[PDB]
Amino acid sequence: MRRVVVTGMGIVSSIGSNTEEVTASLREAKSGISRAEEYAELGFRCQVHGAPDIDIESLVDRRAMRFHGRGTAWNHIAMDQAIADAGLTEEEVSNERTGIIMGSGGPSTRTIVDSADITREKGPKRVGPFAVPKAMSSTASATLATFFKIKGINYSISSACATSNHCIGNAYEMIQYGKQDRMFAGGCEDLDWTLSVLFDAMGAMSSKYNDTPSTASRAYDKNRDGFVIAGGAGVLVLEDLETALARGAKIYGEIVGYGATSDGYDMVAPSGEGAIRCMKMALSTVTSKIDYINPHATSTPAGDAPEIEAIRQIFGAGDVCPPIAATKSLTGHSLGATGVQEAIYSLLMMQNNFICESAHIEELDPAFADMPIVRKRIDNVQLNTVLSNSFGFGGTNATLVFQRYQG
Amino acid sequence: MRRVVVTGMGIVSSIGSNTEEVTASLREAKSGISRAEEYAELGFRCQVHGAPDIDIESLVDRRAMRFHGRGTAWNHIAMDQAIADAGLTEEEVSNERTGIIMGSGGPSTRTIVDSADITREKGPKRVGPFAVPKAMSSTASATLATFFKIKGINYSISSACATSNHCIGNAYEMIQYGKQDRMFAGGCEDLDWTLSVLFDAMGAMSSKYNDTPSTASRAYDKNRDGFVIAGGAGVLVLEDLETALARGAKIYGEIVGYGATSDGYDMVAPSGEGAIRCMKMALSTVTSKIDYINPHATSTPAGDAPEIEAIRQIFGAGDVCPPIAATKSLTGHSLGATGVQEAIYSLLMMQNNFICESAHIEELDPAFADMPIVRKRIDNVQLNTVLSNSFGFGGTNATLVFQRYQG
Ligand SMILES: C=C1C[C@@]23C=CC(=O)[C@@](C)(CCC(=O)Nc4c(O)ccc(C(=O)O)c4O)[C@@H]2C[C@@H]1CC3
Ligand SMILES: C=C1C[C@@]23C=CC(=O)[C@@](C)(CCC(=O)Nc4c(O)ccc(C(=O)O)c4O)[C@@H]2C[C@@H]1CC3
Repeated sequence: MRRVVVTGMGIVSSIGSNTEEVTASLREAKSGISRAEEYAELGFRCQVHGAPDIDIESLVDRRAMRFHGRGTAWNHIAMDQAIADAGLTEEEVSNERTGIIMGSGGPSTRTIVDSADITREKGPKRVGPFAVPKAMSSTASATLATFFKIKGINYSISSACATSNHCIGNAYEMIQYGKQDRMFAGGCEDLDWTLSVLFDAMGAMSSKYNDTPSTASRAYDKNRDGFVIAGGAGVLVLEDLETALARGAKIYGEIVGYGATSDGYDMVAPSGEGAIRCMKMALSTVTSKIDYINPHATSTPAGDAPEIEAIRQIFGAGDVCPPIAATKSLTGHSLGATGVQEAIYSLLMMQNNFICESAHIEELDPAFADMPIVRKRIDNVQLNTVLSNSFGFGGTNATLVFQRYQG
Repeated sequence: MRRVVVTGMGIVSSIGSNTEEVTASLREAKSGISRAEEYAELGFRCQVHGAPDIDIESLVDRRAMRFHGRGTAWNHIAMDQAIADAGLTEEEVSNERTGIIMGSGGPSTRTIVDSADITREKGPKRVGPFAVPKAMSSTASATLATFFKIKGINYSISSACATSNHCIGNAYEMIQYGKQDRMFAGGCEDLDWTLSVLFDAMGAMSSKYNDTPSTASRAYDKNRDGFVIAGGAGVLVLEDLETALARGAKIYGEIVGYGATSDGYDMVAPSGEGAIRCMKMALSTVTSKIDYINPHATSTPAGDAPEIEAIRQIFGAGDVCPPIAATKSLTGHSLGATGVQEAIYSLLMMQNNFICESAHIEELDPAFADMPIVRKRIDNVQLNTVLSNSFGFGGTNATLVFQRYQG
């Protein structure tokens, strides 16, 4: 099986509109979370969100936008960034050996709702002719494959909050097994009340911190009370090692493990044992110690702990365990986009020799007092191997491991 | 790479609620298409649909239904059928070597719309706590993985109308490459005005035959005027050959090829050349002649022809070309569910030694007069190898080839 490397990255995030802005936010623990006044207007309990700040119309032209939801438009931007970063020619983007696996947690729920509303108010014709590619679950792959003239693999993986981790893993497999030489992988999510309300109604999102929105997302804090929802996108360019070397690619890291498992337990809560099996599977092909763990940790009361226990079972406790820092405390939870964004955060930390603070821990939950959760940024650290988990409703688990390429 | 066989099938279709009913419909060319009065009430142009007739509440209990949309409930039924057909024990369903890749074209659009409506009418809390797993794009895998206690792979592929063909293909790859020994693969789609209107607004669905609904879907007819939308589900049980043999499995067929490509051309129309490359890729590993082609052919004016041209380029014309019969003329177009349902139709035709009529051709489009489109059921035919295409918006292509297992 061939080796697979990351040669370009692109990102639209609550903590920055490119990798430079994101790096600065991670380094300085600058929260991306703000008050969502619209949610207050609609009567939500949770009134906080992690919103990108980026001018779409300046970066994607009107004709491309014809078939984009906001999430996939952010994905388009991230794709442009990743192609530029990688330095690809048009020929390298558009060829039979180059594909795309790009997903989202949901489609454009706003398109679905607006279409239903206008059907009832003004008639079906007034839905307009461009709604299907926004409303279908493949929207992220469909739009980008068409606009970037992708000729190889073209589909989306959907796995709720694991989505873009699986997208990367399956793209990794496609290259390992020789079917493709280059893949664009990642995903996106719109940020919209029509999705967010589904989580508010289940009591899944933070509401105790509405008066201090910036600190509402606080994985591992004793008084965490739900995740904070976010939108955005991320893209990695993946290539087989020989293809990358031959064209003088920048190598951000090598993908060296991937796990994917299923809990078979509860629809909306994790079992823990599925995560253990997932991490073991990702680690089974890894031959160095892990220097940093980017957990799934979303700041829910019932979510953060089973993952820590799974980590304990694999890695042990205290100094022997790798440092753990939950980036969702800064970024919120971008659902479909979170796996790829966390891969990018981890690869940027590797590049810049620091591990970010696990932010907004005002009082550590004592159940985690034995674990090396990062309370202050760690500088001048040589990260060679990093692990990132993502999990999703329906008991779906994905883990990726990336390594500094040294030959 | 290991060999992979189909050992069980399940289906909920506009042309039957199990494989027996479906076989009878195919044999007798009994249309599943009816008037959709609701679409007339809402002011649609198209007023026809392909609706399942099955009593969900009698087949899936209330607690399972908590997290099901209608599409995934139909998928649950099909899963139960496939497990029964395969004769699997509980242990064979729930184990680390057994996974699920199950998808839909969209999530429950009805859940999304109802939730938005009730938020605005009665408040966010009244959305209730069970909406996320219905509204997320992974709904088909999430629900079934949780209820059937799946422990291995768990995710959805989404690729619009190619969805369940890719789901089968990727499951096939997982087994070929040794990662899993058994997979449940397929998909589903709800049938609901909140999805169907998106296609009516683009003028994609048949409207000239509203007064004769049963014949509205008519692939290859000169006067075809759009597809006819449908809902339902299908599931295949896939196993590595040694696993199947060792337990005395029924073998419906062997998966012997899979292609997946991308047009990189137009959002909502096919290029043709992508389909050629897709079929060549599926055929590259096939060492017998094709005895039957189940086309994607949806009865659109601009869709049916580029596929026929691609078939011409690969297979030639007239007697040398394999017989072609478009099952969508009977079934309509179940979007996410159509790939797996067409695999099941093809495997049932193989089992029963007939090729169904390509229905509702009252006047053959002269552009296809050189092609062996089946005008009357062919009996007493030995099908050993069959090919099925599915394509989707966003230029996404998937082809599968199945073969009678003879050692
Ligand atoms: C049945 C319950 C109990 C309840 C109690 C405490 C909780 O923490 C939540 C809110 C979320 C559990 C969880 O982390 N799921 C969970 C999960 O398995 C996988 C992923 C995520 C994610 O956010 O990415 C996730 O969130 C659950 C969900 C629902 C309502 C309250
Ligand atoms: C820009 C146009 C021209 C127009 C003219 C004639 C047509 O036939 C349709 C309606 C559909 C083309 C098509 O088959 N797409 C198409 C496709 O590429 C892939 C899959 C399917 C499918 O149904 O599964 C499909 O339907 C197109 C779509 C849109 C409006 C009218």
